[PDB]
Formats: sequence, structure tokens, C-alpha cells
Amino acid sequence: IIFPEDFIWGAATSSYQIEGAFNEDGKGESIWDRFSHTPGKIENGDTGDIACDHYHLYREDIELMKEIGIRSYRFSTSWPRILPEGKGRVNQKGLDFYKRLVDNLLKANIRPMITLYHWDLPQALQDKGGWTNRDTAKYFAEYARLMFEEFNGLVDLWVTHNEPWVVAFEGHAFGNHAPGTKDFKTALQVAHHLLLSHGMAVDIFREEDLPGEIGITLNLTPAYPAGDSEKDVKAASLLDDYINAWFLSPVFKGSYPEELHHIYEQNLGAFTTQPGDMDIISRDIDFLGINYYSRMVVRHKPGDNLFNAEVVKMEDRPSTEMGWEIYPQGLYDILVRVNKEYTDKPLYITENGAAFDDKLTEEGKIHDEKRINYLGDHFKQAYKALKDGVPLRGYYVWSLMDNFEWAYGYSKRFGLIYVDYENGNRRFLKDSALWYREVIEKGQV
Repeated sequence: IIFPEDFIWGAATSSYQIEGAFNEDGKGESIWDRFSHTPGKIENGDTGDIACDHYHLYREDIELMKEIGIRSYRFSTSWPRILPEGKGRVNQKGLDFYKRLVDNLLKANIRPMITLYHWDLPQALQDKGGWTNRDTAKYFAEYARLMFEEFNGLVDLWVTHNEPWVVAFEGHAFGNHAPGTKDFKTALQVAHHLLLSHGMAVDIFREEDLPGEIGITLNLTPAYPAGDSEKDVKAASLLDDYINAWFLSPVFKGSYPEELHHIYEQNLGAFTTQPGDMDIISRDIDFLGINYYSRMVVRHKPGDNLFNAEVVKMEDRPSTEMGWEIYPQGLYDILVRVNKEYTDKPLYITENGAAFDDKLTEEGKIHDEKRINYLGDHFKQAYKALKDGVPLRGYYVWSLMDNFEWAYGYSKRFGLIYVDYENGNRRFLKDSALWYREVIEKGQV
């Protein structure tokens, strides 16, 4: 298991999950500040108010990055830290933070990858409808241009959106994420606008002519039939379209998946689009980021939902603390499938990782063997994709450090680095960090 010497090994984080400084230096309120300050939304009543305090501690975190020896760092930039009202006047101190961060990364010889939108929409824009208001797509594109202007020649890897499926459905259909709406029609409308805003930002990226590459990051969950049944095969196919094709087909083919689009329209009425929208969404991009964690097993079950499809819990197979099945073969399957059916573009694993119950010892050690085993098994499947012709260029571990795990708060730890929040927010390299360091050095597992 040997990787190319120029293979981009990285680690990823997101702004709201690590930064803290939620109302400091002119930053505006985000929907996640609002959501986390609403009673009952987050486990244990945790908030992202302080989190890892990366906003103040970023210079120390870069030192740890160098220690591990990662070649690239994927992070997201907070829209309301930069534009408190989502539009209008720039908050120079918010922007100065990211300028300092980037200059530091480059001096450390770590390649930055910026995600423009990783879920922290300005609350000011939410009060005007958020992602159901087509104007939000335009403001996003103006924000994108601002960032392209400021980081021209400094950042050469760009992702417009992280996981539009999760933003749309978890945030607007099931209400588990900010803003917390529970309206499936709204979800579909939001998904369309996220896609539109993506294409709008790609157009601007070309126009600004800065060097580097732009893509989008999609969470992908391959679906597998629970039985030999042709009926299960079709049900599994449908849930697969629900998560994967719903976003992959517009971006790369310029259309939504037909059968699913029909099912939605007949049960819910049509969501609002304009002519030429599919052209914008499907602009040519430079790479696809894939976020992979697990798979779903599907049986046919008429009634009980719109797709007539039920997800089977695999209780007999290993799982992480999130309750997600461990299934490394899925990572291979999705890379191959993407390269076969959707695109010949370079692919990056922009997130993959696992939560396990981590224990900090007295000498400041964390023996997270299960995380090492999870990561090793997934690296091996990425190698196998690479060997078989997939143009995989890089792999980012989620996450560089323990952080605010959305609705679960701080109770779920995904980091290579343990964060001892209440003791000066001190950082400790887990054994998985030490293992990853050896992997990157030698390019082999």
C-alpha cells in the first residue's frame, strides 16, 4: 500500500466547529449561533461560543499541523465573520484573521483549501428567508468574489459548498441542523438554490482569473440492496438518487434524476426554477470533493415513506460512536462509480474519519487504536481505487482536532488531536496523529 510521493494528505475542519469568538471583533450572528442558543436543539446544551478557540490559538494549531506533517489543510471561512449582514460592508477584522491564517499556512509550507460555505449562513440573511430566497444565491456569489479577490495568488484550492444535501435536508426537512425548519418542500427549494449559488460562484472564479482550482464537496452514501430482490434493488437505487444523484446529476449532467424528480413533483408540487438555471449549476469544475463515512442497506417497503424504501440497521457489524456502520468497501465503490458514471475529473476525499470514545491518560496520551484501524482500512480502499485508474489526488482526515459535532455538541470526538476544552483548551496528539505522521512520511500504510 504505497501512495504517490506528491499525494495530498490533509486534515479538515470547519469555521463554526472550531473557531469560537462567536461575537468578537465585529462578527455577525450566524444561524448556528441562533440554533445553538435555542433550548433543546443541541446535546447537553453545548454551543460553539468558544469551541476550540482556534480564532485565538490558530498559530499553535499550525505548529501541530507541522508536527503531524500534513501537506494541505482544509478549512472553511465564516461568511458572517467577514460580512456580518451577509452583504454590505466588510468586517475588516474578520477578514484579517483569515489573511493571517493563510500567510501562516504558506510559511509553514501547508497548502490551504478553502471551503466558502460550511453551514454558517448569516442570521441576517435567514431573517429574509435564507436559502429559500433566491437573493441568497446572489449574495453568496458576491461573497465568493470578495474572497477570490483577497486571496488571488495565495489560495489555489477552493470548494464552494460543503454537503448541500445535509444543509438542505437536515437543516430544512428534519430540523436537526440550523435553521431547524421541518418542511420537505422547503428543503427541495433550498437544494436548488445551493446548487445555483455554486454555479454562480464558478462563473465568477473564471472571470476573476485567479490561478488554482475550484470544485464542490458532496457527502456520498452508496446504497446496497438488502436482498437479491429486484424490488430491493430499485428501492436502494431510489435512496441512492435521494442523497447522491440529486446533486451529482445536476452538477455533471445538467439535470436532476428523472424518476425521483417526478415522484417529488407528484407528491409535493414543483419547486421554483428559472430557465437557464441548469446551465449555471452544471458549469465545468476542476475537481470533486467527496465526503465518505458509511453506506446504507435498503429494502423495499411500500408505505412508511415516499420512496417506498426502508433503511436496515446492520446490528451484527462493527460501528462507530455515531452508530454508523464501518464499511471501507463503500469508499472504493463510490470512487469507482463517480469516475464511471459522472466525471473524469480529479477526485479528492475532502472528509473521512470516525468518532470513538476517546480517553485522555495522565501523561496526556490517547490510545485510539479503533480510529487507526478505521483510517487504515479506508486508506487501503482509496489505494485500491487509485491502482484501478481513479484520478484520486488527495485525502483529508476529518478532523484535525476534536470539535463541536453539530447537534451532538462536544460529546463526539473525530479529531487526530484531542482537545481538553476546560483545561486551557490544551491540545494533545492522539496515537492516530502519530500513526498518520508515519503514513505521510513514508507514503505507505
